[PDB]
Amino acid sequence: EFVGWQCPGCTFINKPTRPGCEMCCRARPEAYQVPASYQPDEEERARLAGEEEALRQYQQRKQQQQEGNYLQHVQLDQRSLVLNTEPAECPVCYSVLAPGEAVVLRECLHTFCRECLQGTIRNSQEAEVSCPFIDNTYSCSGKLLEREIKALLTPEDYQRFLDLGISIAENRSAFSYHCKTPDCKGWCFFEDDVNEFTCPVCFHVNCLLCKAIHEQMNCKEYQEDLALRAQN
Amino acid sequence: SMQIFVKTLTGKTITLEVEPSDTIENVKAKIQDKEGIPPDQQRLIFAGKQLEDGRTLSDYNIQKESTLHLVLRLRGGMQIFVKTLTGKTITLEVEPSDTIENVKAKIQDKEGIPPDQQRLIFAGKQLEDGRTLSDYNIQKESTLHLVLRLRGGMQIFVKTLTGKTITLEVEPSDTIENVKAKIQDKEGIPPDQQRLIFAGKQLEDGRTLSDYNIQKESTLHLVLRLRGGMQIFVKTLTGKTITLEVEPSDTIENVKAKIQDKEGIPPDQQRLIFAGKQLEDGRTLSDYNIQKESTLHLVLRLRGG
Ligand SMILES: [Zn+2]
Ligand SMILES: [Zn+2]
Ligand SMILES: [Zn+2]
Ligand SMILES: [Zn+2]
Ligand SMILES: [Zn+2]
Repeated sequence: EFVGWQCPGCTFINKPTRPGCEMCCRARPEAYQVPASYQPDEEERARLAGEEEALRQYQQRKQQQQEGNYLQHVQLDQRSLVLNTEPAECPVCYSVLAPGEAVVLRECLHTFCRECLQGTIRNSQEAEVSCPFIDNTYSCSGKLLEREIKALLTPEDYQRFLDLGISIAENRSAFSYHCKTPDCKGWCFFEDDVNEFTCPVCFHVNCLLCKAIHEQMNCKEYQEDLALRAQN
Repeated sequence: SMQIFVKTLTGKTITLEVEPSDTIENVKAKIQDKEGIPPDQQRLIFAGKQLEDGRTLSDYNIQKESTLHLVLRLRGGMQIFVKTLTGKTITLEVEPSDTIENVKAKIQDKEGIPPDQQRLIFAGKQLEDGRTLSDYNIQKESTLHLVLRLRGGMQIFVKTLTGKTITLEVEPSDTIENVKAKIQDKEGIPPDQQRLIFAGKQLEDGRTLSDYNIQKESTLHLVLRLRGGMQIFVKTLTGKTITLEVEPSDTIENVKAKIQDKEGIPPDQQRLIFAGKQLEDGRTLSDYNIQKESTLHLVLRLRGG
C-alpha cells in the first residue's frame, strides 16, 4: 500500500509525481492517480521547477514570434506599393516576374505587372480602378488605392487620372455648370437664383442664364448678337 | 549455495547460483558471465528498489527463489523528459554527447514519430540536428518540448500582404472571428483590422466555414484595414492642395469643418468629390474607403445674397 507508483515493466516503485520510471524510462500508467497528500522531495521539486521554467520559456518564445511577425506586417505600410517576395505570374501578361518586379494589390492580394496595371488604370472608365483579375469563380471587386495608382503612373497620367475622376462626378450631376473658356477646368454647382459664376481659374464671369460669357454685354444684347452672327 | 531468478525487460528468466555473502557486484558479474552484459550497465531491482553494489544479498534479505529485475542503463547516460503540447511526457535515456539527430531517432523508436515531424525546444530555443545535448547545456532530468509538424485534420491556408502563407488548423464549426483569433495568435494581428476573403467574398465573423462552404486545404486572402491617423489631400479647381489630418472614423461633416478652419469656407458652401462621387455629410471616410494619401476635390457653391 505504498505511496508511489510501481512500474509495470521493472517493478521499481517510483515517486508519484515522476512521469517516467527512474530505472527503465517507462511512462507512468495513466490509471495511476497522484495523491494530493504527496509532497515532492528535492529531486522531484527540482524537476517540476525545470518543467515550469521550460514551459515559461516556451511561452515567451511564442510571444516573440507573435510580436516579431506582426511588426513585419506593419513594415509594409512604410511604402505605397507592395512587391512580390516570390516569383509571380501575371494573370494578364502570363509573364514571369522575379521578386520585386510585380505589385501585390492591397485590397485584393492579386499580383500583377506594373505595365498591365498601367493600362488597366489608363483604360478604367470608372473613377475606381478594379483589379483586372478574372477566373471561373469570380471577378475580383477589389479596388486599387490611389496610393498604388500614384506610384504606378507617370505624373502626367496621374493628373489625367484625377481629372477623369472629377469629370465623372461632373457628368453625373445635372446641376453642374462648366466654364465656357476653352480647355478651362473651372466648374460649379447651380445655386438657386444665382445668375453669375466667376470662374476661379480663368476669372471670366460666366452668365448662368445664357450659359455663356458675355462680359461686355447684357443677356439680351448677347442673345440678339448670337442669332445675328449664326444665321442659317 | 542457493538459486535466484533475474527477469529482463525482454521477458527472459535467468537463473543464477549465488550465496548470501555475494555482493551485488558479484551477482552482476554472474549475469555478465551468462548474458555478456557489462556489469556497470546493470541495475538490479528487488522489493521495488535498486540494489547498491557494495551490499550483499543477505543485507537486502534476498532468499532462495527470489526474483530480481534487471534494467540496463548506460553508465554515463542520463534521463531527460520531452514534453508535448498534448501534455504527454516522454522519458528518454540520453548521453550528453548525443546529437539532436540521435534524440529524434530515440523519440521515433519509442513513440513512432518520424524525425521529419520533430521540432525540439530547450530553454526557448529550437535545437539543431548536428549539435549535442552538452552543447545546449542539457543536463540530467532536463525538460524539453516537442512540437509536431502536423495534425492532419482540417487545414486552411491564408496568404498575406508580406507574401508569407499561413497554415491554420480549424474545424467546420469554426466562427470566422475564431479563425481571425487564430491568425491573431500566430501573427499578432488584432482581429478587428482583419478582412478575410475567400473567392472574392468578404467573410463576416458570425458565419462559419461550413456556412461559406469553405472546405479543407482552402486558401484565403488576408487584407488588413487600419484605424489610425492618416493624411488626405483636398484639391481645389485652382490646383491648390492642402493636407488634412484625419481618422477613418471622421465624418464628411468633420472634414468640411477642418477645411473651414484652414481656408475659411463654410461647410454649406463645400462640396467634396472622391472617386467620381459627391460625399455625403453623414457617411465616414471608411464608408468611402478613403485611405492614406487620397485626393478629395473641393467645389464651392456659388456665393450670393
Ligand atoms: Zn521501470
Ligand atoms: Zn502583366
Ligand atoms: Zn484583385
Ligand atoms: Zn474658367
Ligand atoms: Zn446672359
